[PDB]
Amino acid sequence: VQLVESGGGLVQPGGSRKLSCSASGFAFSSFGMHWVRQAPEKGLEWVAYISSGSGTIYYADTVKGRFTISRDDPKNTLFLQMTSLRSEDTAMYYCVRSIYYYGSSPFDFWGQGTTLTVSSADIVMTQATSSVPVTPGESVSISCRSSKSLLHSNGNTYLYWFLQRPGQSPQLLIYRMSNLASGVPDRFSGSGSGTAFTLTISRLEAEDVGVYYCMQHLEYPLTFGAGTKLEL
Amino acid sequence: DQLRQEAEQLKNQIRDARKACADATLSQITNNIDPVGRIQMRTRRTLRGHLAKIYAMHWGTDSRLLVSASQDGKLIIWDSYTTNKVHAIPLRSSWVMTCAYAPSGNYVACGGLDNICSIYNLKTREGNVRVSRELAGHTGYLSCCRFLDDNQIVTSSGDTTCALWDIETGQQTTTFTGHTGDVMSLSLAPDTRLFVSGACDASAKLWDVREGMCRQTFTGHESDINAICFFPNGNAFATGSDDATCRLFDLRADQELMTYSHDNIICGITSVSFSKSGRLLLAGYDDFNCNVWDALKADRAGVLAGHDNRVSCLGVTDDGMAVATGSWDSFLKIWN
Amino acid sequence: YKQTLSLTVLTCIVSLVGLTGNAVVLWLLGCRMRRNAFSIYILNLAAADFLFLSGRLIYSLLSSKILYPVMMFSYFAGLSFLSAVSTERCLSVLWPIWYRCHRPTHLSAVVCVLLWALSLLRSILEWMLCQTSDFITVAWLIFLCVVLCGSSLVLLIRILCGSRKIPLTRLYVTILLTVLVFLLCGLPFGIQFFLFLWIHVDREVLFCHVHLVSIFLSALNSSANPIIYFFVGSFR
Amino acid sequence: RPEWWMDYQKRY
Amino acid sequence: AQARKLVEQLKMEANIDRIKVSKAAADLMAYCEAHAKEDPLLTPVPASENPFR
Amino acid sequence: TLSAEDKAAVERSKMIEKQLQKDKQVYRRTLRLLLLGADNSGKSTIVKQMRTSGIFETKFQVDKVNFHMFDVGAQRDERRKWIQCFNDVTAIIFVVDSSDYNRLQEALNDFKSIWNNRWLRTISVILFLNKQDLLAEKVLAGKSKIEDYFPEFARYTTPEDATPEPGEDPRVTRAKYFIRKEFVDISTASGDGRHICYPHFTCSVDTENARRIFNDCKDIILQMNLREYNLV
Repeated sequence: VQLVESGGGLVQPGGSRKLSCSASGFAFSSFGMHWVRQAPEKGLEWVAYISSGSGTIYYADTVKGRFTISRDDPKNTLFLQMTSLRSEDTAMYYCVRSIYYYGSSPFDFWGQGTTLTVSSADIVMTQATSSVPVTPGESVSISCRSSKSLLHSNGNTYLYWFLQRPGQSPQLLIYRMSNLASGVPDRFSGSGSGTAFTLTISRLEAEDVGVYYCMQHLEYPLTFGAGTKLEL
Repeated sequence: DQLRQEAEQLKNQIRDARKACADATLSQITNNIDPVGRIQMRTRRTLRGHLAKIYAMHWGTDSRLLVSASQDGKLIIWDSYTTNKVHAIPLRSSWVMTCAYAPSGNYVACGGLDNICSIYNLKTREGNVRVSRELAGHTGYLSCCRFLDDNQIVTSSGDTTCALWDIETGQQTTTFTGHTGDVMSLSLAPDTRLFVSGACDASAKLWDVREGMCRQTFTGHESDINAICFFPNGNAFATGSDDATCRLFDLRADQELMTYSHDNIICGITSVSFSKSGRLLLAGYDDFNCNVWDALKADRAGVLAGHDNRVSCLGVTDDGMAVATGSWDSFLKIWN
Repeated sequence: YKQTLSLTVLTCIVSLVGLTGNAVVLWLLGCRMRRNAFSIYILNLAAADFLFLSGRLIYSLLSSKILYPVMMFSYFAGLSFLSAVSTERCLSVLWPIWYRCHRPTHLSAVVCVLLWALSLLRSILEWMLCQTSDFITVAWLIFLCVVLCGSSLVLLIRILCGSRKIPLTRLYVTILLTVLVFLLCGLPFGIQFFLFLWIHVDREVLFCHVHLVSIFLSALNSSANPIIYFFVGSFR
Repeated sequence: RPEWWMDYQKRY
Repeated sequence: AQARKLVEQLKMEANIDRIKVSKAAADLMAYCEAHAKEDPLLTPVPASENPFR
Repeated sequence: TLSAEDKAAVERSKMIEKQLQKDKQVYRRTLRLLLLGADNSGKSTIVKQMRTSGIFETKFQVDKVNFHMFDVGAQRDERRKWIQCFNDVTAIIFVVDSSDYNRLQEALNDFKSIWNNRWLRTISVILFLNKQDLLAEKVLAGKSKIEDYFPEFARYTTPEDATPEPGEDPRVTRAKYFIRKEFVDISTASGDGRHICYPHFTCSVDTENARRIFNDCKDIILQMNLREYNLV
């Protein structure tokens, strides 16, 4: 599984730029794709989504009309064309794969990202503490709150916990508030009451140092949290 | 030479022991219990994706995911609650006769006239289902396969022999060679220590998985046994045959305990399954229908009659909520 | 013309037999395969025939503003479905591989709904429409007749001439019975009603012999369609 | 509209 | 050649310990009675809990 | 009332359904044949010219129609069960070695069993009386006589409808027509109108066998259509 973003660079405001995402090592056609931008020293924010196939395209309100997301499956390449860029569009754009079926784990892989510098019904995700210094071996807990309950009538609580280590792309830790992602040690556990959720790292290690982001997948604006830092 | 008369004497003494065991009959003991009454199940779901006849289906242990195999060469993994098609696996060989969902849910087994048990990984990082392995070594068509673990799978074949395979190595860990006819169905015991296999020789043999030998043999049926299903506690099992009857055998008592037949039923049984409590014995028939028997009283508790062709496969969920029935009409119906 | 009207009763009698027959079909095929294309055409034909026979029965018992439009609409839908059944039979015999393998599995419906729409368009037009509508209609009835008869004739030419040896009396009987029932029981009502609506002919002969007999024949055709096309099959 | 139309003929 | 294997198999099958059919039937009845309440297909559950309705 | 991750699962199911319709087109367009025959029948040569492992698949085309022939090569000497998998198959190509009178009764019993199989009631049999050159050579040599195995041959005469266009010897015509009649007797004796047998006289090296199969399959499809329209 490899997602390599390209394009980006320095763009004068009001210009246009086509970010690309070459996908290898997995069935790209069967995966939905997201563009998720992270402004410098700021948290994650969902940009765009194109479902498996090409139906069900979505955009964040902040980019509707300006950004257009497409994909060429035969070449296994996702595309984000930007029309009239703004200073607020400066960010590292991450390519995220997400396959949706019963028991699946979407947002399970993020590309390395590409830097782009430019010369009210949404669910709000709140994280109690932006920073929590802690020592290895201790059991630490990170908190999240949702303005709207993420517990759906089908019994799923659409809360995702991602870990972004310094200088690295975010990695999925939990995908339905309780399901540990493949390749994630049992150290990480998720729980929640339907509107408040907690990610517990029982035996924190040096590899667990980073920013922990919460995300809601109840409604597609896919709002992230501000990000709770962990440092040692 | 003299071993033939020795076998005759041993068979006679086995029959004598079985008769000594027959101090009563289930029917006599079950007379006092209240009758299940008349059960009415309705078709909650209909699964319409298969191009051709469905020959096998297996429920996942989650009681929601379901794998079905069709002669169109295509395993379909269904979300039973939503009728969503989770996966559509194209098979290398279209003449699939069996399919099994691993208790972990990570794999599906299938196979058929191609004498291979194909193990498909449903949990690849690539996001597509791929052949984990092709267990070869059976010299006949694969009639039934059941996972005992993500690495251990027991299969029955037209070679009149069953085989426990180590999936990692792709080799038959052990072989079971007591049957004299095509083995059509096998059923694992709840504890996975034993399994029963029914063959075209009209006999069902209990097999010790570890030792690799036939503990007991049962021979009530007059015709080929197409379906076999353990009772929930694992101390008894039901067999369905071309004889148009089902039979409940007890391991401990080592003989037939009840026969489930009706004069109006002349077709052979294709599949059998128990309810969670084991009180209902559901059996599919070549008559495009299915009969729900009172396993303890032998009465016909009900009928599931929503299929336009032969009922090939039948399976009750682990939690006992619903029963799936696949058919040659290319559909699968969930009943509740 | 009061005895002659005795038919207004005979037609009513043959109406039910036909209404009951068409209901059976509707059901039976609402649960039957409805897979065999012939059966997505016989189901549509059964619906059209049922509704036409209901209109006819109410008209006979009428002895109102919605009776004629609905009755005609059903009449023409049923006739078009008979023509489509014939023209498919011919196509399934002429191109058996195409019919069994490459034929869209939807054309049944695409065709049944399209013919329903054609009948509805004709009925609405005639409601709105000096009036040559009637002569277009009559032309439409002649087109349905030539389509049905030509398809049946082409099918017979393919089978007979064909260097094949197979029981064929059933084929001849079914084809000729279908064509004859359509030609002498189905078409006459529409043809006479729309033709002699402008071709002046004696009132007595038209109403007594050319109109009531046509009505009874049309009801007979609608009633015999379920037997001719579905029931014979079942009780093969 | 012709004079000889008769009842049933006058469709509407 | 196979006569000896068949005879040995018969002998092994014959020496197994025996259990009365009455006891086996009683055990099956006891299991069904114990798990009767936990059988959705036997006693239909209220439609609220039924995931197929 | 579906979450975002359900709508996407429903879209995945819709894509699978589209792929399944694409597969249905091919499944319908392809005619499936079951090649049965004894070891001496010569069926292997037939399939070779037309062009453990439990079932062998051969593909060929005639007049843009696709044929998938299946030779069940590695199974026990018993078909009561696996033969049930081959219902609705467009036809059973049953190959018989005509030149071997010693096994001709065995081949007739096999053809009976196949023809009278309860699951093959609607399946037509294209009967290839293979190895006609060997049959003609054996009949002309005179060393062996069919009579020895089938006494009725002594009191059998060629029908007036026989058409030996190539100019074969009358004895060879009598023999081959007696064998064809032996098979057609079983064919007619029982199931009539639900399934037809299409006898053919073929040699080991015959280029017309594929054309024979195509014509017989066209007639089988025509018969299915006729039955669908109650014309037969």
